[PDB]
Amino acid sequence: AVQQNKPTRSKRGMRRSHDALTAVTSLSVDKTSGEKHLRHHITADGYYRGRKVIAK
Amino acid sequence: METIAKHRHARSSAQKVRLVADLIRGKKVSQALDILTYTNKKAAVLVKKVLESAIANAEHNDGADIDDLKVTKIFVDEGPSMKRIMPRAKGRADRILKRTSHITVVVSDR
Amino acid sequence: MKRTFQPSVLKRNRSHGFRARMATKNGRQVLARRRAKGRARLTVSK
Amino acid sequence: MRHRKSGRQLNRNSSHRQAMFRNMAGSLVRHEIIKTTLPKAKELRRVVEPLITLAKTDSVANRRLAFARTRDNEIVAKLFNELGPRFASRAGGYTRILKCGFRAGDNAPMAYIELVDRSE
RNA sequence: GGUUAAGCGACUAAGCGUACACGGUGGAUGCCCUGGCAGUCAGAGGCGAUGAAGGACGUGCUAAUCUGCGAUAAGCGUCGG
RNA sequence: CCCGGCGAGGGGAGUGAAAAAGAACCUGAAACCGUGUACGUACAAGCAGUGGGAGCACGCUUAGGCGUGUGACUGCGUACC
RNA sequence: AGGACCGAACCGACUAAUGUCGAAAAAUUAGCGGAUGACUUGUGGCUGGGGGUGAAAGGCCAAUCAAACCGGGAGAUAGCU
RNA sequence: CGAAGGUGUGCUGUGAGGCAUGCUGGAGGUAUCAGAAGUGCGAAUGCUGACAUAAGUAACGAUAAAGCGGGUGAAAAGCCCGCUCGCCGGAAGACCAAGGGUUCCUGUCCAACGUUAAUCGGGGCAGGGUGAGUCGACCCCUAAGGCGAGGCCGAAAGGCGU
RNA sequence: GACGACGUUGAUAGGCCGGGUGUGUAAGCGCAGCGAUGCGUUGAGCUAACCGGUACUAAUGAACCGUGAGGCUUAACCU
Repeated sequence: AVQQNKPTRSKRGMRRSHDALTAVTSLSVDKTSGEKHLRHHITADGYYRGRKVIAK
Repeated sequence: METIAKHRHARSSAQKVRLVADLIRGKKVSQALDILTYTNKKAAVLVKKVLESAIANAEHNDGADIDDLKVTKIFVDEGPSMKRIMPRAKGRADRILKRTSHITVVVSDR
Repeated sequence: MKRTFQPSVLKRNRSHGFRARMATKNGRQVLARRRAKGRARLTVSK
Repeated sequence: MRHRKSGRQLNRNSSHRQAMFRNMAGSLVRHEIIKTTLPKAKELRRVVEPLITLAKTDSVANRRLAFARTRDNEIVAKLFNELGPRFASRAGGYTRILKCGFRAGDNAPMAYIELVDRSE
């Protein structure tokens, strides 16, 4: 539970070698509405494969 | 022509804003707005509210061009601390320091 | 737990009050040192 | 170790779990759409689809059966009285799940459950 | 010029190291004074029942606190500058 | 004036000798923290330096080669009080 | 009638758990001992450091007690780090 | 037409150091030779201020419990309403004394506080509200008990007491 | 985190019809009983994850990283 001899800022870096946020670059474009949602999701205006699905 | 926008004293820590403002290093703006609109975090609330304020400083003060407009440098740097006192058990306290951070967004056409 | 300061103003007044501490000569020196050490609140007042 | 089990626990005791899925399924058919998280959306489906299954072949006894499982006759009033000819032909599924997005409250995978036949 | 094999063989860098350029936090150094200590020189060497030292509560154009003052309350009269 | 939540914060403009003097305000070191460029680095172990040293990268002279950065690999080497 | 029995309140702390950088500088869940007495609680007083008080443990005297705490002797003294 | 200080740089001395100079800096510095000391720091589990590390780990404070729709709004698991669900009920209900002293309420705001966000709050800004011949005290009467005119007693204070 | 099965050229999941399984004579009517209840309907009814099928819903066109015949020298075979 304790540290006896403080690790350098070197090894503090290499522990942070894998924290990097996964990119969500894979956007989609609508079939018959042309707008952009996230893939397998709905827009801000209720479109999903060219349908007013939620009408909100 | 070059322009810079800064949010000073953003109420978080440096590694919390370093992680999403690592992806938008070396990007164009419209792919950066689209990688920050759908990153599910709090720093993506922070700097995406400021990264759009940087392109405002282009279209208004510097180069109105936004289509082919790059982001050159972005580096979140530390700020002050709100050193409150946290109570730990058995009578002893604990000097908490609520962290605070500064972010620059630098926008130009290299 | 039953912590030590279970307070009052009736215990407080007749012990550490003005006329209590400015009764005897050994009390009076405290009122004549809190003066000279320049304290605002002399002993207890509301 | 879960190997070939089913019915996710959703981090509540069984008594709490069953009583929520009542008052979501009561809430589901009254407003016809709900926003929930992804698993509750994914597992309100496995609970509600019995109801409109056991309400096409209308009987006297199945009224209490959708009252022993519901204890809400106003929801039972919408069943058997509109839902009958609404679902004669759908041999099977009645829910088109929609993946909406992300809860700005606490980063949940939000979603949308509906009955299929929608015109309002 | 092409072909099989044999030997040898960089640029890759998730991060990390070092030097420079860049700030970031930080508030040390130099500089500054109506702050304070030690004394020289005279003067005083007391205030107090024709109500003290030290306080409470009020007073203005005012919300507050400090200074002053006290139902005549940031002030009255009086003789001067 | 633009952007923002008619927030915070910030970029221009104007004052001013200067806003890398802006109310957290003269000067602003070090620890610590990042940005960029250059080099080394994923078969090598060990007080992390020193002696030697290829290549690469640069300021240059004067084109013969020094200076600075890094430093593969190698010889020794078990911190201070 | 009972310093009588059973058992809540109230009280006390027996056993185990948990906790023991605690939710707490002595607790929480499961039980346990009593429960009209030599009991329990509230409020207002009295006693005082070689002194109080004690169904006596050197226990208690503001989480500290084989002599409390504050200031003053006093910058004690230290052949000792 | 640039003092000290800071920050690099080329030179220089056997070392402690010195001298010249680029940038930053914006008003003070001090030769030669001598005089006096709060005169040179790595340690003392030294003091003080600041910043690392463990670590983005642990934990979020009782294992009474949520779920949905609507609205306000820039953004809503937590705020306001409605609809059910679940928990307390010799209490986790409602009044009072103690003790706290605006903590109650409307408008408004989210920097900070609330172990999170927050339009909400016992948070900040502003205003408002507490109305008694009978309720409690003050007031008339004593207990335990404290002072204590004369007095007794004691180096002095002061102790006991009518 | 990996490995595996599918993504409308679809049985990968949920639903659904049936079967299987488990519990036992559902409810509601009528009869017998002043009544509790017993009988008939009725080995009915209800049935988590099990097995066999059915696309009813959910598993989209893309977008994306990954490229553009693969260095030096010698030998042995192509001519």
